[PDB]
Amino acid sequence: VQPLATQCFQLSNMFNPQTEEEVGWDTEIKDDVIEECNKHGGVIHIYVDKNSAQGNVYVKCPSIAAAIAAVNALHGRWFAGKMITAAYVPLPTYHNLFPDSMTATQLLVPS
Repeated sequence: VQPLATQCFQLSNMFNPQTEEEVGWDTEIKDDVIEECNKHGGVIHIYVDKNSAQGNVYVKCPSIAAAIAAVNALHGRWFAGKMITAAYVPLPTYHNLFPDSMTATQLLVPS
């Protein structure tokens, strides 16, 4: 079936490294996704994989409810004719990839 929601997710189609042209684009994505999450349930870890051919961004939220809200805000937007899609990532998989996220529990809410 479709996998169950978790605290962690992967967005796809957020960018295309071959066509991005603005200096600082990957940080702009990071900061934008933080701002969007802070209109919903917040965020505790984020990584923009700027090398990814699939336009992947990785996010960990403080709860499953917060992740659902972020996923529902971001998926279904369209960039260059491709849809932003989300896949939930199992916690052990996410933590293997981003070990700094394992102990993070406070929200990224810019001062």
